[PDB]
Amino acid sequence: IDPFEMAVKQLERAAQYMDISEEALEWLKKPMRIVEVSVPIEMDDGSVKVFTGFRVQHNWARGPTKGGIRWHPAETLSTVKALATWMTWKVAVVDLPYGGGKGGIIVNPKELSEREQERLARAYIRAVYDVIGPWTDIPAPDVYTNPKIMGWMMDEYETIMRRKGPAFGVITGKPLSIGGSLGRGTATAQGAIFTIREAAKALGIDLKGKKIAVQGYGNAGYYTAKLAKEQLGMTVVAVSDSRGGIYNPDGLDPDEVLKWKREHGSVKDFPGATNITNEELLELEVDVLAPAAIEEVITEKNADNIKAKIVAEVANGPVTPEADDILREKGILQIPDFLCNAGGVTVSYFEWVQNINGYYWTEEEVREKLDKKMTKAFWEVYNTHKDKNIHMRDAAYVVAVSRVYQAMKDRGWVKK
Ligand SMILES: NC(=O)c1ccc[n+]([C@@H]2O[C@H](COP(=O)([O-])OP(=O)(O)OC[C@H]3O[C@@H](n4cnc5c(N)ncnc54)[C@H](OP(=O)(O)O)[C@@H]3O)[C@@H](O)[C@H]2O)c1
Repeated sequence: IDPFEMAVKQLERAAQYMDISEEALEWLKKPMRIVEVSVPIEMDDGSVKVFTGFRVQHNWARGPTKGGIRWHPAETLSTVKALATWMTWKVAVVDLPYGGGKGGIIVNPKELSEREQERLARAYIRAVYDVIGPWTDIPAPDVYTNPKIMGWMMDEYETIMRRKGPAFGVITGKPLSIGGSLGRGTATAQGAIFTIREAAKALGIDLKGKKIAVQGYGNAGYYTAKLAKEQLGMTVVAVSDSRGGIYNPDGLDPDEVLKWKREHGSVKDFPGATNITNEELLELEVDVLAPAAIEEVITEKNADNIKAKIVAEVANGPVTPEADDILREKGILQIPDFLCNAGGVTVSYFEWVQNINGYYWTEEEVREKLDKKMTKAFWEVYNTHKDKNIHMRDAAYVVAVSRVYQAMKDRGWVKK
């Protein structure tokens, strides 16, 4: 209830800033397809247990739906619907020929063995084959899913389809040995770095030697901090895990920080540096701020203390709308959540193109194409933000929903 209602409220807020017909808004409120299936597997003890799987294709006007799969024991149908709703305009803003999709299974993979995980993935594919495909619905990695599981899923889809078409293209995020694409690990970070560089160029500020404060030191956060450090010439000054944050004015090299975290389970007490909580970490005076951690991290309470000129929210909605408004009134250029982390879905689209075309690119071509796509999308959103004189999230939403609306009108779905 809560996630889908939040998503539809955000869609209404975005739509009231532009001229969109009521019928189109009502159509976009309801996802096109919802598939709730029972996924049965045989456990290692011999018993047969059935889980509940959801596959929501929110829209496919612009093209085949693209959406991730989450294996976590809490999400429900409404959560998957809201995430597919987000995926729709996340692929729309990047100007991809994709619709919005999402997948999930109510399951806790912590206690599932490797054989059990493989059986669950294969049975999920067997259940949802009738509504997925290379040209209809492309699954993507998400929470608690890895390239191994979706290599298994692609194998099952190939077995069912009898190798009639491009099986490798049914699912993305696959291992490089079987249908994989270069740059998948660094996709989100690369997209975020491209967006930060474009925002800096828009603001006319040089990034040579500037300061970046990154909250959240996961895979995406670490790669963002590193890619900033070398590519942007930026001085990394803040990285935080779930335990605490690390500060040093002179600069941090993410490699040894990651080694320390892997050695002792956390980055706490890094040599030659001070320990600061994430709450005061968001209060640093830097040039770039990157929240790459738990969502709704910047709230209305601490929004007044934010001083970074450019903030790029890698995480999914880590800034509350009120805090977003307070950052807007402070002259702070803020990259939308679904535009900053769109590198992952853009690289997944590139992987799908490689699979369907039968031609595999090098990391150089993938990086160049991701750079071009990010630049074009960001500057389209930036021009919209100046033209309509509304916040950057709303500009990105307007661009994405306008693209989806135009796709619907061209297909004849909506006559208004
Ligand atoms: N075939 C393949 O290519 C393949 C297969 C398997 C794995 N992999 C790779 O192996 C990795 C698996 O690990 P992961 O991606 O799950 O790592 P992660 O989520 O970034 O974090 C590692 C673990 O630490 C916890 N954690 C959460 N937030 C954290 C933070 N800020 N700092 C430190 N720890 C935190 C997480 O559990 P909680 O959040 O619940 O505390 C998680 O289980 C993947 O990134 C994937 O690329 C690849």
